[PDB]
Amino acid sequence: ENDVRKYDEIWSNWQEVISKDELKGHSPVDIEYNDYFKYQWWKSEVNEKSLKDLAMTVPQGYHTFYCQGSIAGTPKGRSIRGTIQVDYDKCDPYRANKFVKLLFTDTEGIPYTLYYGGYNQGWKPLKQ
Amino acid sequence: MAFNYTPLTETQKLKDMYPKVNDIGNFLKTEVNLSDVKQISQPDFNNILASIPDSGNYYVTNSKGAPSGEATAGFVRLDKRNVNYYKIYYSPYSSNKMYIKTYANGTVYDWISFKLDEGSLYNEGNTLNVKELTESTTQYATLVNPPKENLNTGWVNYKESKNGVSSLVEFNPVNSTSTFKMIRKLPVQEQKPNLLKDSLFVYPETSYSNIKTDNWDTPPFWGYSSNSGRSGVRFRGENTVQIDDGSDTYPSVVSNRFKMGKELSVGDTVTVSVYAKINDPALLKDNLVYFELAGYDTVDDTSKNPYTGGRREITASEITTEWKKYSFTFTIPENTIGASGVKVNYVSLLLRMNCSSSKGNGAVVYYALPKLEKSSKVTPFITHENDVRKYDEIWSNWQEVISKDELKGHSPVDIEYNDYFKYQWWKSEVNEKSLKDLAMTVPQGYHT
Amino acid sequence: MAFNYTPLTETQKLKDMYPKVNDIGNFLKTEVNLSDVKQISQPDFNNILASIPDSGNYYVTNSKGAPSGEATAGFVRLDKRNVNYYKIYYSPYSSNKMYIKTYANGTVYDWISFKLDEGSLYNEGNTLNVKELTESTTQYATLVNPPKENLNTGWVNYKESKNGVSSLVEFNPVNSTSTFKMIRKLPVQEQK
Amino acid sequence: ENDVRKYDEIWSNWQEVISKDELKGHSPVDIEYNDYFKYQWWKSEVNEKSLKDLAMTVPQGYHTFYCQGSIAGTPKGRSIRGTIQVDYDKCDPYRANKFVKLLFTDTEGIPYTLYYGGYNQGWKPLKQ
Amino acid sequence: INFKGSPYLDRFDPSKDRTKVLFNPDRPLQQAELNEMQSIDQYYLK
Amino acid sequence: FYGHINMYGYVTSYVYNPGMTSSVNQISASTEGRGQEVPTDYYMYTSTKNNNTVELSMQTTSGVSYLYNNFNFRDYMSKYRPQVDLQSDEARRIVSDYIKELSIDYYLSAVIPPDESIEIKLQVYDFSINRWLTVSINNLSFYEKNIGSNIGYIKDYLNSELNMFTRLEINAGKRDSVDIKVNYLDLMFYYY
Repeated sequence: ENDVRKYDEIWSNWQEVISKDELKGHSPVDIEYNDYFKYQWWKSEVNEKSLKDLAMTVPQGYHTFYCQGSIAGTPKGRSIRGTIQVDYDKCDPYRANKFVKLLFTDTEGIPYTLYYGGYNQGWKPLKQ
Repeated sequence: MAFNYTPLTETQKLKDMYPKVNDIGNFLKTEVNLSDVKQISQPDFNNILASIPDSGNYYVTNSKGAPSGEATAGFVRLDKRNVNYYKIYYSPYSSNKMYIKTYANGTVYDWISFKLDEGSLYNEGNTLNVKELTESTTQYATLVNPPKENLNTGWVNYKESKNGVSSLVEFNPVNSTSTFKMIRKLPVQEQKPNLLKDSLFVYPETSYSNIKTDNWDTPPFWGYSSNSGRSGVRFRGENTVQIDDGSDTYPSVVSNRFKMGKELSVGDTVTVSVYAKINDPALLKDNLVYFELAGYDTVDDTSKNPYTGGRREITASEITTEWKKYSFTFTIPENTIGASGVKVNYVSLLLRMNCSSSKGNGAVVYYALPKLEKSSKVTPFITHENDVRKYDEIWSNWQEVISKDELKGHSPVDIEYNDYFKYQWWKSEVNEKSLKDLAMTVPQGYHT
Repeated sequence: MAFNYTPLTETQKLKDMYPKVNDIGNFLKTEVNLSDVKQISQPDFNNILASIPDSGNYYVTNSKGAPSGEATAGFVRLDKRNVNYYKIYYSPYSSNKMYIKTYANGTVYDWISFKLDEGSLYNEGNTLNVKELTESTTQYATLVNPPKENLNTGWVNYKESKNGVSSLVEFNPVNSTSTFKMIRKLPVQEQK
Repeated sequence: ENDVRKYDEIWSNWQEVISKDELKGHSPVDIEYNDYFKYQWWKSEVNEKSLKDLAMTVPQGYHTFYCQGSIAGTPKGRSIRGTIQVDYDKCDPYRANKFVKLLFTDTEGIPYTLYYGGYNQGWKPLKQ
Repeated sequence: INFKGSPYLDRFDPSKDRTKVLFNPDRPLQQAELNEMQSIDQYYLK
Repeated sequence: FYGHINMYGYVTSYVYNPGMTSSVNQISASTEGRGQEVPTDYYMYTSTKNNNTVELSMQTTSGVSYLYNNFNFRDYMSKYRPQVDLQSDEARRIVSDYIKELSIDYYLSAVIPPDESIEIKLQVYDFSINRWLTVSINNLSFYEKNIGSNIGYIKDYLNSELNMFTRLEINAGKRDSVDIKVNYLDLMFYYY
């Protein structure tokens, strides 16, 4: 009767169903625009943020991204394709420290990583 | 029948009063407060006043123009103001049902039945063909044509449009969380089969050499030249092919042959139809976009695909960036046309681009949903009945729709908990298991 | 009207009988087995006995207090037990509808129709606001307020709450592998 | 009435619900086939298409895949498992060019990258 | 009620002071005129 | 001279939609026993600027409905401008090339107060691609109003029969049926 995840055989639990906007929340890609990158960063659309600043904008979860090679901090001035993961320490965005991860590739097929760690440790720089 | 009285006088004798006392008495006896309702033979309900002129209650036989699905005999009432203003009430002998029709000054309100009070409960345990139901419904029922054979019983909701232009099925199996839907997109009509197996292009690709056979039993039924294949572009949800203007003079997607005397013959009329579009009308130049039945004297014939006359031709002004329906019908001739002249004994469908005029311009032409049929006209697209994927212009497929708990099965993150990790291992929460231990506990899928 | 009579006797001469024979046959010509139901002009359904005092079958013209959203001309049946107890049944000239109203010891059970089954089929091709007229409806209908401009025609199901607080709409376009749903969150009003 | 994000206090916005074939389009995994690879390939079933040629047909978005090691252009001839990322130029799949990126691992746990530029720039060299 | 509608047609004009009706002989007749005759009278009477 | 074809017209809340080859009457035979002819009042009072306004009812959903007005320019040549070439599909264009910027003018008023008001739109069926072209929009009260406009070169609206069909978005507010007042009917261009 008190259990933390119920079940019954005469009934069912309530099965939820959702809208495409709510799914466009959970999705790693823009499902309204032919599955494009969930984050796309062209130099005319970023309001003069660096690659590292653009990364701090992203919300908790996993998202695909693209970033243009004239934006500050990008490798060899090339554009990059990648993925970004974000969380807050114990899922508390009010009181807890943020973490961010990016894995991405330039235009030559070369692999790169960039990562952000909570509790004063902040930014840890670019790995090729 | 109405009465028709005229008075008597004091000087008249008893001999003069008897005829009138009888007229009154016979009228009362044969007309007034009858025990059974009168019986009426051969009434047309649309001209009922010819058989039932007077306002009263009746029983009818051998009638014409009764309601949809009801007996030619039953109880009838008539209420009438005059010949241009009246009401017919029909209750068939064999049912509690009651139907009404009303005439008003050169306008008619045709047959309809009153509804019977049945509380709130829904019917159950029926076995329904939702492609033949003529009536909308809601029930706990089994389906004759279920979306998957195991998903055959559950809650159903069917809707049918007032002239049969369309219908919609919704379905929720008891043994599933999922909703299903299916729509009759077109009115009930002729739709000849499609003779072309794999018109949604799901079998493996192959060389156009391997399709020099009349075998329609074993895939792959479509062969590919240089510069043709299955596209990464989809139309209306389904797969497509593309033809690319590369190094081949005649890049083609080519069907297996049809032997004359099997599905097709010389002197059979046939129809072929397709959707097509181009990446850019400025890149086609003097090339041609076309599809055709090519004709061959033997099943193995190494000739360069002789023309039968069975073709549709499309130009750089007449193709567009918008998907447009193209077709041809023809009579299968005795001999081929243009630059070969050979007999017709076998044929094949080719979806083509003619790159005689120019090559490598970067013209990409898509083709979708090809049909071949024995018909004087295009009839609506269908797959072949024994393709492992179906599509139809009269009906949708079944479409599955899922719950968030099933999506939380699929998803790389906990979608009910704000996209946080699908697994989260903390030292106080793993009963001292290592990373190599913990990782073995994770199920199939892609997880954060 | 009920017939009115007074019996003859053996001593009454032939001269006394012929008037009685005349009365009987006139009533049979004017009240009994009429081809057309008796017409009554400008009756009031709130007081119907003052224009239709007898049980029987009638056509009413130009009446008052007819059912809400109906014609004033149509067929009437009246069934009566006394001035405290009767039933009125009304069928408008311009439809197959039938309405009932029962009078009971000064209480009135007011007009409601017996429901026609319009088929289980549903009405089709009408073009709708999302904020439509005063009743729930299901239609294979078209939207002035679609989810997307090119999706405007298909199966619609509209619901309305008894106090006008909320409504629910489901839609399924003919040209789409999708469903759409909508809700009214506020009573409908002057919004600037 | 004309704004690019709509809201009303009197009515909800229209909630679109989609089918599982469309949702399978959007997912990184084959949700019709128990979360198995979003692409699977077997050599006998591929018309002598290489790994490059089967990477080219994949639609826009982000996906899991499997390729059998007898398929051509697989690294050192090993089967591979990994992830694939796809974009059309300016997001127009009906006229434009296609860009493809693979990050993947063979049967020994070794990580490799492979990349395809659109406008026939083609394959950038195999990196281990 | 309105007799300017069909068939009665009543094409009388009080604002013109249409003053008399001048009927024409042995005639297949638009009864259209006739409401309009009493209409001519009805303006000046009214 | 000027464009002058004046009295076809039609009413339905429902729809029909042809190719560029349907003639004047096809608004009637298509609309399923769910449409109406414009009457003798509309046919005759609206012929020129005057003061005996038409008033007519309009079948509607939640106030919305469609008023369709209609003429064929094959009548204009034959009955008014005899010299003009009639006999090819080019007639749509060549008549328009002569006509320049045609206007439709059409004066009406609503059956509501001088301050109470409604929302309405012009549509013309595009006789080049067969889509409903909404290119003027209006609001109204008890005051007389033109809801016609300049519609310009008619190459986009002459079908190859030389027929054209409009439809107008009739409105009433959140009310259960409607009535509308009309004064004029004129298809209007210059050439001299």
